[PDB]
Amino acid sequence: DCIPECPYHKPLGFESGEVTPDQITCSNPEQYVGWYSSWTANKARLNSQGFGCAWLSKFQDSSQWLQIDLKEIKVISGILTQGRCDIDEWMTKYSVQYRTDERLNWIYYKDQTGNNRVFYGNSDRTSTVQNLLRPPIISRFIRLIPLGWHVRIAIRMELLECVSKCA
Amino acid sequence: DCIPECPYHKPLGFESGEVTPDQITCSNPEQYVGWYSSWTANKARLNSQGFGCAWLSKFQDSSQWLQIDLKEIKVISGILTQGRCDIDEWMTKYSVQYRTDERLNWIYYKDQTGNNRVFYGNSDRTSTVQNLLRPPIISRFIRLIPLGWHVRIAIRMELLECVSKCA
Amino acid sequence: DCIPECPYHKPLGFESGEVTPDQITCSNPEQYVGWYSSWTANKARLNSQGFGCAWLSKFQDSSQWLQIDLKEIKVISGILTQGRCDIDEWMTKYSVQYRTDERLNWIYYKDQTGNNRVFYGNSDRTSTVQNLLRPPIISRFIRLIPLGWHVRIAIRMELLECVSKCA
Amino acid sequence: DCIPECPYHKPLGFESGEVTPDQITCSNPEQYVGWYSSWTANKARLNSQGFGCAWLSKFQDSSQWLQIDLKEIKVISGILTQGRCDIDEWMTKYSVQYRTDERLNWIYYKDQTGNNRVFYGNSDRTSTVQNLLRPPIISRFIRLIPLGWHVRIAIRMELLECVSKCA
Amino acid sequence: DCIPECPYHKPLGFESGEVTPDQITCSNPEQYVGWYSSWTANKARLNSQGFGCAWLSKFQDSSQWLQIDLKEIKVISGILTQGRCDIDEWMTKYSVQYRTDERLNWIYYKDQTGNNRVFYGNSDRTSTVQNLLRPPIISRFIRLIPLGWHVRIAIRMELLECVSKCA
Amino acid sequence: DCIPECPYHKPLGFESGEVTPDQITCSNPEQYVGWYSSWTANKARLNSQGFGCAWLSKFQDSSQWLQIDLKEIKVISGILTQGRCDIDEWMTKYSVQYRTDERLNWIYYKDQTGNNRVFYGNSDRTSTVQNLLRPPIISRFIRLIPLGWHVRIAIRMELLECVSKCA
Amino acid sequence: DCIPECPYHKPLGFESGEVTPDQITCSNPEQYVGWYSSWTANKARLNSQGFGCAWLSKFQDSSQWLQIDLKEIKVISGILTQGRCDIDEWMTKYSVQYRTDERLNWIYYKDQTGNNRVFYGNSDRTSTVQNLLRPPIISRFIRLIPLGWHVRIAIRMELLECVSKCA
Amino acid sequence: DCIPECPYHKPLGFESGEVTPDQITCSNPEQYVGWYSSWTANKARLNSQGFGCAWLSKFQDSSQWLQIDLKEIKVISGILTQGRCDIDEWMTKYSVQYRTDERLNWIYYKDQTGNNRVFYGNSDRTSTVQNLLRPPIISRFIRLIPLGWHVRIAIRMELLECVSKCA
Repeated sequence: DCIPECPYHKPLGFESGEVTPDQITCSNPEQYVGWYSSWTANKARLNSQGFGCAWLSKFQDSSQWLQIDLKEIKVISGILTQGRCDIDEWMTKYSVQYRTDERLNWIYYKDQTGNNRVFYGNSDRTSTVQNLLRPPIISRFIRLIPLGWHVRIAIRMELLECVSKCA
Repeated sequence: DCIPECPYHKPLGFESGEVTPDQITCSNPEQYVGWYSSWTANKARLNSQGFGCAWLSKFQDSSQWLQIDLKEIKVISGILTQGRCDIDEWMTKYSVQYRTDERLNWIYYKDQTGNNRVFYGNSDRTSTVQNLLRPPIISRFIRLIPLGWHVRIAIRMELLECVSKCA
Repeated sequence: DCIPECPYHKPLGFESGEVTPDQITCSNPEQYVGWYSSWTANKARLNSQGFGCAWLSKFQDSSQWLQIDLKEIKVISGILTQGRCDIDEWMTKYSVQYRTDERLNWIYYKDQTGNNRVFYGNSDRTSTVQNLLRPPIISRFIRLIPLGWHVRIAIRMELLECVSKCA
Repeated sequence: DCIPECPYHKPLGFESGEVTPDQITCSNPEQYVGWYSSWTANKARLNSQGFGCAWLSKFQDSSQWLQIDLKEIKVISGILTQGRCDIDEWMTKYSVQYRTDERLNWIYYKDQTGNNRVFYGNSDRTSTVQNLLRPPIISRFIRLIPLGWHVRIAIRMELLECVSKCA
Repeated sequence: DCIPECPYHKPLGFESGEVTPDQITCSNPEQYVGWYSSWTANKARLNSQGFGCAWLSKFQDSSQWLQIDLKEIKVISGILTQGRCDIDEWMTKYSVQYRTDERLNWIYYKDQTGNNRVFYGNSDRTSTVQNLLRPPIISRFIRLIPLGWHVRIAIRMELLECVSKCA
Repeated sequence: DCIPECPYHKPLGFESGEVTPDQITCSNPEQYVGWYSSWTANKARLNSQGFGCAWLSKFQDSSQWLQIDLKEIKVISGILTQGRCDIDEWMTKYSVQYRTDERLNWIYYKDQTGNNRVFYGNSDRTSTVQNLLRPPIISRFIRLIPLGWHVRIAIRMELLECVSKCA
Repeated sequence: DCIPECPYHKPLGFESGEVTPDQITCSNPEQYVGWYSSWTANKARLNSQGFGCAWLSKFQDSSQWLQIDLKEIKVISGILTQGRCDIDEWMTKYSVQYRTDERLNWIYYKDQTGNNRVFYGNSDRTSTVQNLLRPPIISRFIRLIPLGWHVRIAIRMELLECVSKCA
Repeated sequence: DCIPECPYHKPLGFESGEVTPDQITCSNPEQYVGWYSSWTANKARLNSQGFGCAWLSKFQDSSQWLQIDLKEIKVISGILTQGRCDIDEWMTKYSVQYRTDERLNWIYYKDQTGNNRVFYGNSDRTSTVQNLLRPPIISRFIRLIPLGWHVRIAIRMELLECVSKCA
């Protein structure tokens, strides 16, 4: 008929681990300037912990990000972000970018007249902030840029989609 | 069409004893550290009594739990917990975990922004607390962890589902 | 479609005498400890009188009851109780139990969080108390236990069901 | 679909005389103890007069009645009662009984919790009291017992049913 | 579907003269005791005048009437009455009787509990009083009895029915 | 389905001149007593002017009229009347009569209890008064009688009908 | 189904120039008494300017007009009028006439009881006045007569229709 | 069925770069009077920057514009305008023109009685102003004329359409 709201969100699976580690791409491909390559992508997942929480970033001047390569255009309804657990990290902002097809260039998340919006980070560590995105995000390659940093950035995340599903 | 609310709950059968004793799995597989192996799983069922109420746990530091192995992904609408009858036990909290397929790892019950919730235990023994779970729980293997303890934990339980059924 | 409320109740037939006397089972199978075997089951029926009202019970410490063996799982919408006519008997309480299939064990009537309810008896003799049961009772073998006693228990009863029927 | 209310009542025909005289049965089969056998059944019909109104009853201690033998289970929606015209007769009460099939025994009219009701008679003679019966009466053999008497009982009556009919 | 209200009334035709004169039957078959046989039935029709208005009646002690023989069971929705034009005649009352089939006996118009009603006549001559009858009158032979008289009775009339008709 | 109200009126055509002059019949067939035979029927049409407005009438004591012979039973929803233009003429009243089939006799316009109504004429000349007739007039031969006169009567008119039409 | 309101208006095309110049007919066929034949019909179109705005009229005593010959009966929903641009011209009134078929005679725009209406002209030059016509105008040949003049009349116009169209 | 509002807007793609550079036509075909031919059309796109923002215009007296040649009649629901980034530029107004078919002449955007509207420019540079156009613009060749200038005009833009799309 037409997309609804929704009524319920479908987590993709970062806690369940439906997503493969190969689809969590970290900025700094050298991984020695904006990462230590430890903590791994598997730690950078919602409620994943016990040996490191999040991904790390050695240098970061809001030109570091975390990408989710879905390799299929999917409809994303929200972005869950959770703090680390090593030491405290204060609220940041997010720039939501997405690209479909893995072609052309990237475009920005829009929300009303003004046509953009940044979402709040994690105020105090080891807690999840639920940033639901009202319009449906048609994305194949997602880029979540954390803007601002308390020392460095280190988030854990899971995406919410929507499957009707109905029973 | 789509899952409703519901309008009526369907007990699985712990009082009726539809569930086999083989599907009530207790933590501590040694059963001599977090159990005495007496009281049995049949006693640990809603309104089952006359020779022991609940399951016992010798040691427990909120790392003991009771699991319901359904061996079929079912839709759970509530968790009934009832106190023991030997001696008093005060309110505890619950962590609701579930896993489908008997694969991957376990995930947590979510309820709104903040994405978690713990449910209240039994305030005074030999009484049932009705903890209905608003969203439908898609689970094959259920883990109910009791958090906190008045000496030890010992609950009796039955699950509520939903069958339409209609007449 | 789905069960309604109802809009009208269908008496099974205890006054009409649709029920056979063979389906009214009295506690105390010895019938010389919790009965005199006079008054008979036919007297223990709604508005049946003229030679004894109700069934009698010599001893009773709330472990005497009256069962209706339907021998078919039926949907019961209410329990009518009427006092005796020999001498006065004051209000009692009822425990409503039912079992389907004539298998497993018995289960209790539930009504909201707390999951049980007892119904009021007959305040003053020779008068009918209409205890309607809001959810539909799926029962094959009904056990109505009278709790409390003014000397002894002695009730007359008829069940209400629901047939749509429509014209 | 289902019985309605109604919207209009259908008189059976006592004024029209659709009913045969053979279907108006009077109590006292001797007809010399609770009747004089004059006034006849044809006089005991709504608005029938000119040579005697109603049926008479010599003795009556509320164990005299008038029955309508329909010889077909019909749906009765009301009972019209009209006073006599010989001499005044004051309000009485009615007990409404009915039996279907011409088998088993008789059952009582029910109206709410308490499960019975008596209807008002004719306050002052030669006037009709419209006692509509809210639930549909499934009856084959109707017994209207007049309770109380100003000297004796003597009513004229017609039944109301319901045919949709629609045009 | 079912008879409506209506929304519009259909005059039978007394003004149009659809009705034959042979269907307007006057009381007093001698026509020399309760009529002069002049004024004729054609004058006794709504808005018929110029040589006598109405039908006359020499003697009348409310046992004179005017009948409409439809010779087909029709659904009558109202009775129009109009005064004469010779000399004044004051308000009377009407008893509405009808009979179907031209068999059995006659029955009375009913309106609510009390089961009867009389309608108002013409207050001052040469004016029409619209007496609509709320329930549909199933009649083949209509008898309109005028009760009371200012010297004598003399009305002009037309019946209203209902044809949907719809366009 | 059924006639509506309407929502829009359809002029027959007196201004357009759809009506033939042969269908506008004037009273006084001698045309030398209640007419001068000049002004012609073509002048007696809504907004027809330039050489005489309306039809004239030499003598008239409210027994002169203008008829529209439709020669087909049509549904008339209103009567437009417009004043003349030679000299002033004050408000009159109208009696609306109609006859179908060109058989039987004529009948009167009815509007509520009282069953008649007269419509207002033209207060001041050369202006149109819109007299809409709420119920649908089933007419083949229309007679509009002007009652009262300021010297004489002289109206111009057009009829309104209703065609759904819908687009 | 039936004509709507509308929801959107469809300009015919005078600005777009869908209308051919051959369909804009000016009064004064001599074109030397009520026109100079310069300004041309192409200038007399909504927002047409740059070398003369409107059509001119040398003499005009409200017996000059502009006609739109559609040569197809179309449904007109509004009349747009725009002022000239040479020198100021003050508000005028309009008489809206139309004729279908190019047969019979012309008829007037009606709006409620009183059956006519004139529309406002352009208060100050070079500005458009939107005169929407509530009922649908069934016209083949449109005549817009400007009544009153500030020196002379000179309007620019475009018609609004309605096409559903829907997407 | 019919065009909706919408519920969501579909950007054509100037940020995504769906539009080819060949469809962004700039006024001044000499490109040395009202342009420097640097900044290019690719810079004159919503959120395109890093080496020049917008298109430039050397001379401009509100007779310079930017056109979008769609080469297909499309339904445009809004015009996004964004400021430059070199130096500040203050709010301007817009004239929205469009032409379909690439034939006839151009027509103006209308909004209510008065039939035109200009939209607000960018108050302060490097910010987007969302000018949604309430009626659907049927256009093949779009001309956005900026009226007024703070030194010169230089806007970046993207169009919004509407695809239902529905999921």
